[PDB]
Amino acid sequence: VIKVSRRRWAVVLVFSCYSMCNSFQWIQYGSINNIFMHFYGVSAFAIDWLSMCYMLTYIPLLLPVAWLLEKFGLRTIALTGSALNCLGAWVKLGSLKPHLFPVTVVGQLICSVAQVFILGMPSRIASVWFGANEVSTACSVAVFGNQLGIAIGFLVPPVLVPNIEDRDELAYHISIMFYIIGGVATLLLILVIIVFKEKPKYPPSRAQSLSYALTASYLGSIARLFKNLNFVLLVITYGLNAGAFYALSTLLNRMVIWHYPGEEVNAGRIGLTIVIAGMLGAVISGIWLDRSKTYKETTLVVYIMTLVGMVVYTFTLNLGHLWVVFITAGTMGFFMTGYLPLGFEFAVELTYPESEGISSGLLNISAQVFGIIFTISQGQIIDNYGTKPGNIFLCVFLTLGAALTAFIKADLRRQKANKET
Repeated sequence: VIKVSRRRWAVVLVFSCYSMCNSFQWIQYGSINNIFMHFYGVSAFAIDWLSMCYMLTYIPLLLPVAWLLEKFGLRTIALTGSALNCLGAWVKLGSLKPHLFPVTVVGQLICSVAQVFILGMPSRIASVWFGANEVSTACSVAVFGNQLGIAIGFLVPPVLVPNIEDRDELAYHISIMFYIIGGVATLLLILVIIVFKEKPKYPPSRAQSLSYALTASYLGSIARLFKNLNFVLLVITYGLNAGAFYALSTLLNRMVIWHYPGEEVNAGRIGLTIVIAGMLGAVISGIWLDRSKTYKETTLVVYIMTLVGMVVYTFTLNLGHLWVVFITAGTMGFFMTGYLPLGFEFAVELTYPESEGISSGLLNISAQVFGIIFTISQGQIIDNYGTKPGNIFLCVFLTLGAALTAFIKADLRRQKANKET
């Protein structure tokens, strides 16, 4: 028997909250980058890697973590993700001295492991908790919560910590931040103890009801996924999109400031505009897939509009009209961020009934791999040739992704599971 449970909204609310906190810790060093250089006495190279360290950790650690999902269940993953998120925050405030930078690094690495238990989960949490209609929008809300942390992590950190020169007074203001994040993370950890069950009393969908019945080697499931040509094409195309989005967000500050001397306040606002606009895009994408369930057609059109946004952004950025960048970065951030819940849910369609922890996990690895490759490669291109070739470099790889996306078949397998009734 299929019956939706009321707890599903608390589960996503709690998960999106501690994914919000984990995303806060990702960019809390980037927002205060100028000050953290002065406090710890390190180069900007080190502080940038406190955010980049999440990318290198996801790639190797996912396959063990994605293996823990079947063996120990979903609850252990969220508990480990929230507890390490809490532990990684309490290690931070052991480092309020200029000479205690390594404690910050190991504190961030603990949060870095905590992401692997978080970022690939939205597809898995939505499947096990939500019905056939809400399954697409629930994954969007979790991505919506994750993106909210980046938005909160852009405007809150510069408020709590002023740009003061005295270390002793500076350490106090940073300490309040670590208590707030540590306090929030510990409270969210306590919530995960209570409300976050392993699975509802009844299956939420006929797709999940069939998934449990048919559910053997972990390496066998990996082998099946890479035999699927459609999934392999989706992994590459999703990586080229989400990877370019990570390359866009990380490198946008240096591109905008290059054309507009000064204007760092607006440059931070443009970076916030993508995150805020992406919040609308993520939710709209989830609701649209709920009503229409046209995963293949939506993926192609949304991904093309991502290419169009890059084409417009590349050639209008040089124009010098700063108010244009808000719309183009906002429009582009609307579609790339709306692609993330769309990519995760399209992967589940192509790879049902294999676990959503691996399918959306391998999509994330591609995003991390291309996100790293595009970050350094576009960084050298911008330094050596300027930002205009840097954006065209992203445009070319988004063009190849556009062609490959057109070759993905509409092999929606979990839709067929619900149709049988």
